[PDB]
Amino acid sequence: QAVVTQESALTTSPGETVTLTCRSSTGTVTTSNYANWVQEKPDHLFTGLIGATNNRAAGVPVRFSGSLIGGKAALTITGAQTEDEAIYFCALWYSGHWVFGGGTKLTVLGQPKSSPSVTLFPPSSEELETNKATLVCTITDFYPGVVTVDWKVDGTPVTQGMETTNPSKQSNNKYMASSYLTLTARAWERHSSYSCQVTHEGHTVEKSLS
Amino acid sequence: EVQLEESGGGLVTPGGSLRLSCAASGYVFSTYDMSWVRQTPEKRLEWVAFISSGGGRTSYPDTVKGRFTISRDDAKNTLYLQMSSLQSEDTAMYYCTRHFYAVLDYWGRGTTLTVSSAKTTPPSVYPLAPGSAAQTNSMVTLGCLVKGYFPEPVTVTWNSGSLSSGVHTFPAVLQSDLYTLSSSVTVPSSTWPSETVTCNVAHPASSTKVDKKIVP
Repeated sequence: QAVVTQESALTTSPGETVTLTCRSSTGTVTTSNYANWVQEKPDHLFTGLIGATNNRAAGVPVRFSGSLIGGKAALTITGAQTEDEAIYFCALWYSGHWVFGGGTKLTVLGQPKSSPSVTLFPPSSEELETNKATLVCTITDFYPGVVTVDWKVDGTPVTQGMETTNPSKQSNNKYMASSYLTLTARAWERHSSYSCQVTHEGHTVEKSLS
Repeated sequence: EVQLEESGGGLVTPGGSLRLSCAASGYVFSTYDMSWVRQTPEKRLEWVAFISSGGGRTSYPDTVKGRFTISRDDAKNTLYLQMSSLQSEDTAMYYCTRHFYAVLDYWGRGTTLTVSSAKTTPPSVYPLAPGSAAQTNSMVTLGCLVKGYFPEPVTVTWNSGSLSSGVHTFPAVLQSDLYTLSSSVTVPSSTWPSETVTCNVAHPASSTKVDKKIVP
């Protein structure tokens, strides 16, 4: 069946107007897809904003509206506010089946952009006894909440053995994330330089160890 | 106010059966169509079942057709999802929602389903020390690597709750059927290593506690 796609992430300022789009692989969204828009707020809290393309539910502020634009369904937030920083999912009706898009992470700047503080840790001697070596790269205090992490071992890009968590919101409303490089203790011993590189808002912060 | 409360999830093994419940209140349950939707650990939403007012039409995505059966008991204001042949791809938070004139407006709080063959396993705890002495400045960051446990959760404290500012405990990752997570704390450089810093890791399902001292 259909593949529904949405922007991954978007940033706006409060008082501004933003539009989120939702496309079907099938060709063109129409009125018979009854496009819905659902909001996801921190702590898995879901609220239906719009259904049947442009019918707003009761209680949803008037700044949310829906429409069809260029063959796509769209959500417009006229005058985005600070509490609008959330994930917005799209859902398209196809003959009795709902198909949801991957969600758009919307950021509404409620504070100054803040760069990740990165720390890279070497595997501990106790773990080396089990013949495994975990490198840990902790990334905190960044805003907005979207980062990109790349690893290098002896200057070569790493393509497997790495796992990074999805950014999670801190108590000061900045985000934090973690990344892991999992080697065998032999491998660790055979390489000499290890790098964790974090890309945030076009700037790269890199931590390394020999 | 409209209220939807799902329940019945927990830990099950692949191949097993389970029935979830969605208890409605505050509106006339029988008038509206309903759906179950789930949210996967990767954070994607998947619609999984639908039933109409009257219960005469039901529909399901192909991934669960033949395994899941949705039903409703209007006398009790409750929506059911009967699940059989569970697979690890069913691991998700399940939510019921009502169709209020084509708007999916109210959603329950959700109920957690974990489909896994893993056995209960305490974590091993490894110290994360700075090591390379060419630090940054006057604050030092330490950590605990909590590896290989199952199932969630684990709770981490520093110096039995004495140390609470600057602690970051990261969401877990699933590596090889077991979870791994980390926690870190930033402390003034005059503190450590002169004074002791320990991470206290509790794993309730195994009734296990590990206290790990962080040494340079």
